[PDB]
Amino acid sequence: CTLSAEDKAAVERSKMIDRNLREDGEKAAREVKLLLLGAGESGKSTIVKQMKITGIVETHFTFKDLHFKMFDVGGQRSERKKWIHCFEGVTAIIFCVALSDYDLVLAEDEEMNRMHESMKLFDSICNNKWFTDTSIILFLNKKDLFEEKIKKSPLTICYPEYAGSNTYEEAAAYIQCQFEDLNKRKDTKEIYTHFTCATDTKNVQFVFDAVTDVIIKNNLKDCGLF
Amino acid sequence: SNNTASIAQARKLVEQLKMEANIDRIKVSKAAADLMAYCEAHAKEDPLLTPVPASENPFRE
Amino acid sequence: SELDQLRQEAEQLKNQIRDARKACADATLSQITNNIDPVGRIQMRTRRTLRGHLAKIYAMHWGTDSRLLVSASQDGKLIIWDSYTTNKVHAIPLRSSWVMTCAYAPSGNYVACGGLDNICSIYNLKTREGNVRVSRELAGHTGYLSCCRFLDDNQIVTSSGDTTCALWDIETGQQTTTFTGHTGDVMSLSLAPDTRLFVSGACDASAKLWDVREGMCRQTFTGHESDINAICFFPNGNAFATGSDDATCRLFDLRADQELMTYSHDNIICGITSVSFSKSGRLLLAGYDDFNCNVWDALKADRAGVLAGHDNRVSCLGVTDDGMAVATGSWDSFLKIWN
Amino acid sequence: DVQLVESGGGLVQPGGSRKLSCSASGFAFSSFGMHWVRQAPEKGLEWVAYISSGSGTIYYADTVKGRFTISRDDPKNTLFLQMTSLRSEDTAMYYCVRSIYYYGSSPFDFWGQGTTLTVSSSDIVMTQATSSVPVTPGESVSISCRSSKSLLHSNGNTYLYWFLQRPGQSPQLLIYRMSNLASGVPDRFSGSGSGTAFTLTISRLEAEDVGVYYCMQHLEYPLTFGAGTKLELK
Amino acid sequence: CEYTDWKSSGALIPAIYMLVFLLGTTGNGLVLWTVFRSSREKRRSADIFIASLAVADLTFVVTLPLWATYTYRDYDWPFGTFFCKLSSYLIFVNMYASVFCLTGLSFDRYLAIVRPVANARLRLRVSGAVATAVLWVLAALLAMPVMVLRTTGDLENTTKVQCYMDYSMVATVSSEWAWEVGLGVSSTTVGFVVPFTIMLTCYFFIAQTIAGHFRKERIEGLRKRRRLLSIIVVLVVTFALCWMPYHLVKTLYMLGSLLHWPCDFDLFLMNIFPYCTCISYVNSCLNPFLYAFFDPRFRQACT
Amino acid sequence: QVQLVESGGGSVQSGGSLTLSCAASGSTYSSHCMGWFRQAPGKEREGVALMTRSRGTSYADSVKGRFTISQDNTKNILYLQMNSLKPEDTAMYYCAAVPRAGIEYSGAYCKWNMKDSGSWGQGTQVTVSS
Repeated sequence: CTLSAEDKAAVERSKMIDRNLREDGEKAAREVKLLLLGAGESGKSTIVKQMKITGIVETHFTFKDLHFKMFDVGGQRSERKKWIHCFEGVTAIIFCVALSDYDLVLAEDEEMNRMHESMKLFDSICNNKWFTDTSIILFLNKKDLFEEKIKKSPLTICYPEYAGSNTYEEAAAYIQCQFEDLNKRKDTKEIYTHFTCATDTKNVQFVFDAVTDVIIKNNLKDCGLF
Repeated sequence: SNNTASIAQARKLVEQLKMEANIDRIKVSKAAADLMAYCEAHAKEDPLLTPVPASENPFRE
Repeated sequence: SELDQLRQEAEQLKNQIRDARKACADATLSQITNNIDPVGRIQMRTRRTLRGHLAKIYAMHWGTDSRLLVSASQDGKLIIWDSYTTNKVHAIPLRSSWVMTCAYAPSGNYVACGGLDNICSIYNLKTREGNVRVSRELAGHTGYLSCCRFLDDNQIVTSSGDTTCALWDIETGQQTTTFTGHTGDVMSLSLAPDTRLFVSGACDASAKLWDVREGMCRQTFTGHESDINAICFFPNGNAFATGSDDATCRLFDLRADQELMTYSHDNIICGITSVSFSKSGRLLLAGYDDFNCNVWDALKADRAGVLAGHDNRVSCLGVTDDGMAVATGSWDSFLKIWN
Repeated sequence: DVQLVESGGGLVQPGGSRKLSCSASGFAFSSFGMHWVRQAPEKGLEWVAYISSGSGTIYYADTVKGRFTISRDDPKNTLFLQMTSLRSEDTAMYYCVRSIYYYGSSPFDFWGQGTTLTVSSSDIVMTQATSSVPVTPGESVSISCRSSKSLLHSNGNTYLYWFLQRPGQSPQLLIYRMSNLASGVPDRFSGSGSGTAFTLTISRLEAEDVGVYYCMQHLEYPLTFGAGTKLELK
Repeated sequence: CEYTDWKSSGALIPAIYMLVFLLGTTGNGLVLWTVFRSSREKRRSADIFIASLAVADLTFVVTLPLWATYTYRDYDWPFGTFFCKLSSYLIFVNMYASVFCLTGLSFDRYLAIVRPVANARLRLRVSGAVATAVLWVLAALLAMPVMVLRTTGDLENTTKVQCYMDYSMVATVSSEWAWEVGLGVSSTTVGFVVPFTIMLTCYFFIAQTIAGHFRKERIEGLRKRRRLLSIIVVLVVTFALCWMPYHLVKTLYMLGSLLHWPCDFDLFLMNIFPYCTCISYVNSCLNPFLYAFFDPRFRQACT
Repeated sequence: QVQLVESGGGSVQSGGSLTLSCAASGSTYSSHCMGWFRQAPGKEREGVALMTRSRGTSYADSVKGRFTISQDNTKNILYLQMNSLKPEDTAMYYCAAVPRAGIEYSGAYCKWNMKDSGSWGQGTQVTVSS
């Protein structure tokens, strides 16, 4: 054309940059983006450690030929609404709520219990306008201590409404139901709930199953099958 | 302690407010006149307010 | 108690500030400009569309030459474009992909980049190695880096999620000044043309005018109802405009330390993400969440233009040094040039 | 830091084939378009071949269009110039020049030590009418280069390049596209020109300022180097 | 076999023609208008595919009232000669476009469902409008001889002109039926035999993947598996129950032209053929309900 | 293309009966229907009976209700059982076959507008006495 020689060379550099951008975007396009959220030092460190074995912490792992990228924003300690829109395209949010928090009432000191602290945090995350279509992988980490905690103290001490009996199975079921029922968007997103522990090594398998299910459902919706 | 931290915060807030008070404020009419004068003076050199031809345009051309 | 006495003193000082500003207010900007002619229909047509980003553009800063331009997106890449030819000059991979601010040095030798990694990264564009390498990683902020602007090739001013706007020395990687005094996340930052003062807008619905040399905040500006996400100085360093989540962008002045005008529309109910002034300060361009940008008559508060060419919120917007072309960045992975 | 160590050459019979190899160094060989510039034992510079970044465009000279092949391998950072047919007029010492291309680039920056290939027995014209002028250190002097075709382009940038070849040293870029001084060159060198006829002025002369200066064009790819202008010391 | 045709072919055929025109126009118009509404919102990878199917359906049914009137006037075409050519070409173009768009959407679904890693890296182009454009151009080239050969001539001197297609323009009278058989075989093959195979293999792979992922162990999982398999099999069944009549009867007629089937069977074929065409339009009439309206996201976009 | 030969021509008095049969090769009701056309000596070739989609009993108005045609695809024969010979019925009967139009939307009609350029027989001069 009418371009200069150095001009054509620069445009060639532009095509090379475009090719590298497309290759790197395709590489990032097949990588599952996950968000770590928790009530604060509940089980996030333990779960990320068992799954592997001052800003965002990014943990990368591969399980059954699928690359993961979990972002931990525990150390942000700032206005969440200003950066929560960044993780709009996240495949799923891994929410870690401690079962041991039921008898713990030291959330933000005062007299408010950490179980309800995690409740309102979960409600805010699940009902976010940017998170209306993103599934949540709920994770209850203190299953190895919740048995003794519930055999030594009743669920009512945290739950004024009828908590049923005091056995571990129904206590965990009630906690799971009352953490699942804050979903105002039951039509679109699904709360994947799992009772984990320090000894639990199937957290990575459960995360793989949840993210694969979300991928299948997203593909079904895009294709119109849903 | 936390009470001492609150005392220090109140002291610094009071000092900051005093310093903010002790500056020479001007009149809003004068500030608006200055803004109008700048806009009229540099209006010609604004390619957006005053559209430029194709020759001057480095994007349209 | 003594705390109550100091609170009473603070309230008295706040009342003194308010009544001093009221005494200064004698004639509104609209009242003084009612006799001036209108701008008319400022129809800006998209002259260039920069494609190549594969994620949401979060920041964009024109170079001093008014031809080169850096953009930051959600994928960890900073692309430097030639706006005159739609050419990509450099593509810099990022250690952290979560960035909401990027800066171009007035000399063109360095490019800045920061975000949720809490680290301001300076990349050396002009190197004998032929590639762009990270010159220095400035760390020390306890919040997400929301803005960063170059004073010189060795000094940078950065605002973060914590209520601090640190001033850095690039060579030593040290905070020359912390610039504390805010009570919310600082979201915007505009260096004055003189480059000794700057205004930082935070989530506390207040913009504070700082002093780079003495490390102090001379003036605090209030009036906004909500978070301030965008700040921009007037072409002459005597006024600035703040974009907020209350769908209003207000023009604050430094001399009379009072809001001069409010640029709001009844139909507009979306927040303002980016605000920038055209050359001569007559036109104020505000990027909105309604997927389009509005050009405002800064002297008359009139919606004299709408740049509607984006499929998502206009995350960033800037005007060239010569004032020729404005640029818009959006979450649709496209950056557009208007003229 | 940056090095371009050439290999190959020497005494080879006329008609044979030799593969000149350039061992690149830490300057991101993948992002640079690399050239070959030859120098006869007592003559000027002449562009030979060129390969772009990624081996996209592969341009040669008229005299070596169907006989020379320039090829690159980004791994191992090595550039090749395979010469199939060898006349006795290819007894030049070849230079491997790196060149990057964007808006504010500085093409033809590093030139390489070079190697000598000894063999036994339209295109723009740069004249450089001044071939040898007496010059004393400390005196302001200027050089003149003239183009057959105007080097100004609609992009608004003249494409004249100035190189100073010190005695026994590879050419060093003084100014790329005129009035744009290179990196590591003193400010005493200034450009300026009038589209068709151009000048290069030196404010002060030193011990390292004596040499044979060349003017090059990049407007069209033939890349003609003018006959060098020699500065006789004292 | 001195039998011409069933009497109702001149009474009910125009009625069902008009009725299916009404239903197809209404459904296709509403789905296309809602697709135009939600194109910039849903940003579906196959929104262009359903939009092309809807516009093909509009252009398929618009000229159908011409045949309604033609059959109302027994077997006379009074609309015109060039109008006969235009209607026949439009209907054949829309025929090919509908089939090819259905199989293209099947291919899109397979690429985005079976393998969301590399099959998507090949789907990036079929998701763009270029795939629809090339499919439409290809369909137009296939239907070109319908335009080239369509005419209008009166037969048996009944002063009641029919919308037949001339052949002597390019083809010999002697091998004329051979040329017609070749054209019909090529049409049937390139329009159904291959594209239906792509559609069925794509949906079979999709069903395999869905069955492999979803299991009976989950109460919601089993119901969703049943619903997805049900819609997939309903889609393939509507295709293979709407397109067997027309193409199967035409291929049977072509075979009979070389197999000497009893004359009564031939008369029965030529009499049922308008019903076969009616079923052909009915396919496209219920296609939007089976493709777009079946989507809850499309439904909420409508509402 | 289609080869077809008439059979008949016997001399019959006025009011007689005879079956005129033309056997075709490569002419099926599906593809190539057949027709009957005459030649009185020094006359013009008029139709007798034509097998078309409309009517289907296209017997000539002169011979309506007296001649009887019969097309059989199984035995590729075209019977014409005429009735009541008249001296005017002396004719060289050309049996002719033309292809059938398309089914798509034409209606599977017999192109009798192309009969002249179609496939006529050799013609059989049926002799009639009085």
